[PDB]
Amino acid sequence: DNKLESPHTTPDAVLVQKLMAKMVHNGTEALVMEASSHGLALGRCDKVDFDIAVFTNLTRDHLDFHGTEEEYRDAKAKLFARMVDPARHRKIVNIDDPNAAFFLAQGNPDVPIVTFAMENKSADVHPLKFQLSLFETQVLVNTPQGILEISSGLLGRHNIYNILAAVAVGIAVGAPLEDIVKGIEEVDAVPGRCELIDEEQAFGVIVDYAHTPDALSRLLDYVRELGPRRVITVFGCAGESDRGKRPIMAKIATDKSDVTILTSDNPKTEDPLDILDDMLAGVGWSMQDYLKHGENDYYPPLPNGHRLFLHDIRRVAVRCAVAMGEEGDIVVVAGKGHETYQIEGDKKEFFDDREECREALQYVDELHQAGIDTSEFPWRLPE
Amino acid sequence: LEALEAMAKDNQPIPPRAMILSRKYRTLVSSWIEPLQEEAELGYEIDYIARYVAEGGLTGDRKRWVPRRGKTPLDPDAEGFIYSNPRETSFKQRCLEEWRLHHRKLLKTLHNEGPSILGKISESDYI
Repeated sequence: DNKLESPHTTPDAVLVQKLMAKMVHNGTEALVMEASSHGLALGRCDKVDFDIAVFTNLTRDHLDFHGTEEEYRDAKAKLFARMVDPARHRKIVNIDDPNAAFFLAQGNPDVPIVTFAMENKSADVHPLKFQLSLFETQVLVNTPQGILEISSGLLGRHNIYNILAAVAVGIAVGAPLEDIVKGIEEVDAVPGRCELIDEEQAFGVIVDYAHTPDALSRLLDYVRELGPRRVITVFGCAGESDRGKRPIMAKIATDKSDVTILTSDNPKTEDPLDILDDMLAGVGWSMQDYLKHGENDYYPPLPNGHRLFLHDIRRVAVRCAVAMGEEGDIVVVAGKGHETYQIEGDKKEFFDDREECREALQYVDELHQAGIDTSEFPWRLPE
Repeated sequence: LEALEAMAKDNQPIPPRAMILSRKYRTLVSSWIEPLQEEAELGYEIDYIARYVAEGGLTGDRKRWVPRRGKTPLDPDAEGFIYSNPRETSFKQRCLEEWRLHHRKLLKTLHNEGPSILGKISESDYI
C-alpha cells in the first residue's frame, strides 16, 4: 500500500525489482509493476514479466521524444509478447482508438482480448444510466463479462472510461459484481488527479492537474459539459517554460470560461507580473490597462461577454475563487493537482493543498455572515 | 501633410521609428482619425494568439506591458522626449480648438479696441 519517494516518474528497473522482491518476501503477496507510456518506452516496466498489459487510452505518446508515433504502444506490445501466457493477458482498451487495436494485433493471439468502449456494440458495455453529478456519477453497466454496478467518477467521460476499463480487470479475477464494491468505493474516494467536490455542503471544488494546452482544453471541455451554471478556473504558468504556451493557454481558458483568475503558479526565479502580463496579452489586454481600470470601480468585461481577473499571490486568489462561486456552479483549480510544492523564487513553499480550500469553504459562511460581498473581484467592503 | 511631402523632394526614407501601438492599428497614417485607440474592424476577429507569436513566442523579446516603479516611460513612444510625449488630440478636436481662438482674437480686439468701430450700423450690431 505504501509508496516510496522517487524523484523521477519511473524509478530504476533494478531498484524497482529489488523493492518488489523485498515486499514479496514479507508484507506483500503480489508485486505489480505499472508504468506510463514514457516509463514503458524507457525500459522500466519492459524488463518485467507482465501478467496483464492493458492500455487505458492509446494515442500519440512520446512523439517528440521517441520521434515516431505509436512507439510507446509498440514497446508495450513487445514487452507483453516477451512474457505472455494463454488466456492470462488482458487487452482491455477503447475500441475507438486505432493505436489500441494496433497494439492488440501484435503479440500472442491466444491472450484474451476485450473492448471497454461504451458506444461500440461489440464491446457490449454501456452506461445505460443518467446519474452524472459532481459528487457521484453511478452507472448501471449492462455487459455479459463486465460487472453490473459501476464506479462513481468525477469526470463525465474520462472517469467513466476509466471505470469501464477497470471493470474488466475487476471481473477477470471475480465474476461476481459484489467484489467490485471496494474498487468502486476507492474510485469514488476523490484521488489527487481529477478530484471531485468536497463532502461538505458547499460549492463544488475540482482540483485537477492541467499544464499542457491539450489536456487543459479537454479538461475544460469536460467541466463545461459537467458544469451546470458557471466554470470558474484559476491557474498560472511556470517560469523559464514554453513562452508560446502561456497565450494559447489563456485563450483556450477564456474562450469557454465565464470568469477566470490568472496567478503565478510557479515563479521559480522568474520575475512576477511578467509572465502574468504574457497571459494577459493573449486576450489583447495589458497589465497597464487593467491597473488603470482598477483605480476605478468598473472593470469592463471581455468582448465575448466573459470576465477575467488576476492576482499576484496564489493563496488569496485561490481563496477568493473558492469563495466566488454559485451553488450549482463548481470551482476548478487546474494549476496543480497532486503536487504540493510552490517554488516562489529560489525557495519553495509547500502551501498548495486541498485543506486550504476546505478552510475557505468553511469560513465563507462567516464571511457571508459578516456582510462581505464575494460576487466579483472588487469585494464590496462595508464602510 | 506639408512635411511628409517635403521629405520626398529629398529622397530620404521614412525612418524605422514609426511604430505600431499596443493596438497595432496605430500608425501615422491612421492615428489622426477620430475614433482613437480603437482596433479597426476587419470582419474576421483579429487573431490574438497570432499577434503574440509574432512579437515574441517561445523565445524572444516583447515589451511586456507591466507597470514598474522605475521612472522610464512605459510607452516606447516616449523615448527621446525629455519629459513626455505630446497629449493625444484628433484632427477634429484640434480643429474645433483652433477655430475658437481666431474668433477669440476678433472678440479680443472687440473687448479692448472694439467698443467703437467705423461702421454706423454698429450700435444695433454690437448687441
